[PDB]
Amino acid sequence: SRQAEVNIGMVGHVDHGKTTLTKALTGVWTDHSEELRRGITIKIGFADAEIRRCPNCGRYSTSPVCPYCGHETEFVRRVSFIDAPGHEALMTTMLAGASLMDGAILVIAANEPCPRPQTREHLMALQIIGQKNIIIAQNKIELVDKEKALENYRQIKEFIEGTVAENAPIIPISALHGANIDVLVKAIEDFIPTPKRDPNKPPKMLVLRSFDVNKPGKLVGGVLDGSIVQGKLKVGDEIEIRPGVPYEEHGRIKYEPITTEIVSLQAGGQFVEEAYPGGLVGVGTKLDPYLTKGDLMAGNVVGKPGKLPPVWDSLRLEVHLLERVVGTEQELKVEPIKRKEVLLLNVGTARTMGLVTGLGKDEIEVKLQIPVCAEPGDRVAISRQIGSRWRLIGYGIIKE
Ligand SMILES: [Zn+2]
Repeated sequence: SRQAEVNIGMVGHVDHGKTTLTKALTGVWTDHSEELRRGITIKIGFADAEIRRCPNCGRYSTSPVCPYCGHETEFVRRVSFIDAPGHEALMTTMLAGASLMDGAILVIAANEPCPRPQTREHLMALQIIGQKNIIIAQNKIELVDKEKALENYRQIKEFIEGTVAENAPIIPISALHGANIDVLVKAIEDFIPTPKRDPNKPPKMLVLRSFDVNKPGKLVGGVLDGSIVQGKLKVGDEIEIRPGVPYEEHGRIKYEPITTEIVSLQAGGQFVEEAYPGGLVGVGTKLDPYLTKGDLMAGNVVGKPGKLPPVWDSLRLEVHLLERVVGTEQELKVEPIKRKEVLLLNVGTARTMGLVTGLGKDEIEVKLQIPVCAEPGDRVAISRQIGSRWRLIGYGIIKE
């Protein structure tokens, strides 16, 4: 398969070069109807890139044509860079969907002395989820001199000591001039190698979006777009989707798991017979398009019959409140969770409000507006509506 093999999080300030860097890595320069493919629960977006190596000069790039000597490059591996719009979305994405990230590029601006507040929280998130395949991009070096750059480097070494990023390379780069980009691309090969996944484990895909692709009004079944986080999917496979389709029973709303079959798979921009973890995967099914239309199945989980995580109507969560540094004066003093609060919960690609119905030692009980499919031990991002916006205040671990 030629599909992406790893998802690499672009962890950095909404403009310390991230955008210019991501594009420098993907080779995208045309102004991007890919924004219509972005997640709507967690706002995760995918941008694939093919890592290649020049046979002539041996340097790495993401272009079919070596940028340094002009010779034809050879294919090495396809990868996918993931991002979210803004700090809050990125943080929520990391806490709720760590399984969607295989490594990360932490962007730190050389232009700035001490670690920016958001950068501190970024490393805090990576620490929490245990993501250690990290690369540090010290961007914007063409703006500072030989001295302030070296000073910033020292600061970064101090900043990462004792953290999941302690052994990360620090690559001075100029995404604008393209300097050291080859060093960064090679670092992606060396520090974010494709993990040794057991392709035989029970398959599991987290659905990001669901559509009805049948031309505006052969009719094709409903389509689900998502990330395979375990095992593999194959055309012809029988799959079950949870929680499933909603229905009313005695003035109440319930969901029924539904089974269907895989008619097609799309990954890396082509139809394939088998798909794996890495990048976005489009699953064509035999499902009634009315059941997937308008993202009806976003947040659902896909697997083989009888081999999916359980469905929960309520959760008991071991709560860990964040010690944030980003926000207004007292926005930083996270007040304790009280009974009757309605919190926003993100787990995997699933999103639902939750009513706190009970309290325990560093624990809360929440009744969910919408059931979620998840395993005991899974991490859930917890947000509180302050003023009128949702702000991340912590995370919970699903208890049995
Ligand atoms: Zn070359």
